[PDB]
Amino acid sequence: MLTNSDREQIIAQYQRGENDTGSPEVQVALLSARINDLQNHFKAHKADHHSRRGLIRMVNTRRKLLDYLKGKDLGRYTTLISQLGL
RNA sequence: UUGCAGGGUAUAGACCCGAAACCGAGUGAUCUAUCCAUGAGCAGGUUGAAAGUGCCGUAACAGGCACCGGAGGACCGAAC
Repeated sequence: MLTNSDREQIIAQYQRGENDTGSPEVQVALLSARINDLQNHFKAHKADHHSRRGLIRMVNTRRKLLDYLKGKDLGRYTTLISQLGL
């Protein structure tokens, strides 16, 4: 998984405001970290379809938040995807 | 009966010539069959597999496109 410590590290890096932990930036960053970490699990467990269902839902949620953020403020979206390599 | 001569017969090549064979011991792989070692040859012209690289793409594999590469009891065709 991701520990509480590195989850809070990601939160702190992408804080738009003080202890917000809810903006599209921090949400997308946390989803990105979780997906990139779960890649390790699914390389060793290819037939884990029940877990892959949740990972696909993570991908879908990140895509929804990225499109919403792009439609809201395009500078923030172009900055966020550049930071996250998307 | 013993010689000598003659006719026949017996055993021997047994009137002469003639097999395809069978057996024994050698000679041959400078032809040819396969193999072993060690050398040599295959003008010229084609096609364009895998791999690779880049860009895109994918959550990631996947996938696409271009370039590139030079496979093959591959193709056309002399020597052979």
